[PDB]
Amino acid sequence: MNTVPFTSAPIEVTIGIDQYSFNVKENQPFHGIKDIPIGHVHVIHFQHADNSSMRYGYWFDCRMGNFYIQYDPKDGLYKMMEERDGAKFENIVHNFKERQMMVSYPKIDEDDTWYNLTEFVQMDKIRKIVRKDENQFSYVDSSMTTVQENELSDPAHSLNYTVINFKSREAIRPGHEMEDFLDKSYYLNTVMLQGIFKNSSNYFGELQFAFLNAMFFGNYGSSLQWHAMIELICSSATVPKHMLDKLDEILYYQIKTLPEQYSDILLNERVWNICLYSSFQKNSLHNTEKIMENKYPELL
Amino acid sequence: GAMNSSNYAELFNNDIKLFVDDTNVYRVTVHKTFEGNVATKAINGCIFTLNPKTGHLFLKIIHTSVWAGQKRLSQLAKWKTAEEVSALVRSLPKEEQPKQIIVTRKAMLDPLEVHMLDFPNIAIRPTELRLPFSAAMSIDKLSDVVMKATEPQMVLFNIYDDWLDRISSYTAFSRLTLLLRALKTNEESAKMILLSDPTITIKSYHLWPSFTDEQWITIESQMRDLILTEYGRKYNV
Repeated sequence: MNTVPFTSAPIEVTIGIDQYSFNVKENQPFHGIKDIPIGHVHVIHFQHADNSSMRYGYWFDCRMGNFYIQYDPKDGLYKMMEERDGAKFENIVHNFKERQMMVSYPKIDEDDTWYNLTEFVQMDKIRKIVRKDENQFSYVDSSMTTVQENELSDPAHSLNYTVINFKSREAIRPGHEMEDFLDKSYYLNTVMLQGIFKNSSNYFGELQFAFLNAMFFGNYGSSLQWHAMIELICSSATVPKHMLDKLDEILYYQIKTLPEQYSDILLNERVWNICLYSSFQKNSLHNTEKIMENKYPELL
Repeated sequence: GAMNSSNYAELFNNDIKLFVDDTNVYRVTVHKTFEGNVATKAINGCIFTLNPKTGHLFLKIIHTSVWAGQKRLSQLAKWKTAEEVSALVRSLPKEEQPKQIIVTRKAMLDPLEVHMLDFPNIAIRPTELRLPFSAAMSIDKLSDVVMKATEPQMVLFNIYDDWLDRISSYTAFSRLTLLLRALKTNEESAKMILLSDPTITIKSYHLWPSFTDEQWITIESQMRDLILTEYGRKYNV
């Protein structure tokens, strides 16, 4: 069980850790989060009480180093940092724990939600989508644009999601225009799975990462990426049975976790109606169709 | 974006453009079977591809053999249209390729955009205009070459005959749209108006009769009267 200590909490802020969140008061003696489950990526996220604009946060994996949060009064944000001195770090964490100035990661033993949302998400893949190679953790916020959004303007601060475009030479083989546009199987299976992602695990990892960035930061480009990757599978007549079964589980947990009040801005009516009711896979997503019909029948 | 009443003069500028109408590509007769079920029989169709500035019409004849053994023909008809338009653009020298293609039906946008990915600088546009190009098969000489075709064939016409020697392309397009609107509303009455005086003939190399400027004004008046009457009938007003 790993720990992300905080130097201090000088400004009033809502702190998220994965799907959980806590209010911290200005100068509250808060010194971090303990009992963080090893084996998963995690995200620690922030919304200042004085500017409910710019949700921002850090993807990390405690197996890759010792990370802490320290407020920077110049840049006006909570920053993740790596402590290279193991003994200094263990000594800091031990003191804060002894003085019980840390919140405990509040996982219910029965509850597989975070595993289910991050099953295929790997820090090494996150670091290729979010480029800042001198850090082992990745910063994301509400306003960061995607490589695809930028094509249609600072490349250093971009989300490098795999570009998916249904009306592109990449998507459409010369002489198979109608076939490839109406059945995207060659785009899914040959271009994306065999060609770019190498396997379904990497494809699902990016899909799950895009969802989480859409949900935790209201990142619009991430929401577009999540929908495009769902639509590419649902619009393919030929998908491996194991991928469809796994996709139904992935989407079920995503729809289960979404705040009920954000369905209007985080769910694309056209994509979901097409995927559940018109697409080749309209009868392959039983769990997802049942939770969507019971939780968001308005959207449909 | 969309071509409308507001940006109408754009049709007659010096940027090459084509209208594409797909409404006569897939044509059927509906009939009863021996068992009393209903079946369709395809007949020859055409793509109507028109330069509104020059009058150049690229009439691609769609022979019934292209539907043999195919499913979802009304959907295929849109893609076959887009394939043939794309093939036509590729066949033209670069300096003759359109800068814009305007489709008369919004269902052609995606098929044509996908077939034209190799031409990112050619704009594919819808129109809010309700153009009467469906009535092209009321022009006897166009109808005749479509129905006689025994194989796929491209036939080139000038839909304005020699009018551009005497009038602008705005006026020629207005005349064409009024003739086609009339032919669409009441074909029998429109053709009676066009042929009633046997002294005015259609030249072998023309589609329409050889009216003087004065006779065109009378013809154009008779067509407008035909259209308003028919409207009062349709709508009891």
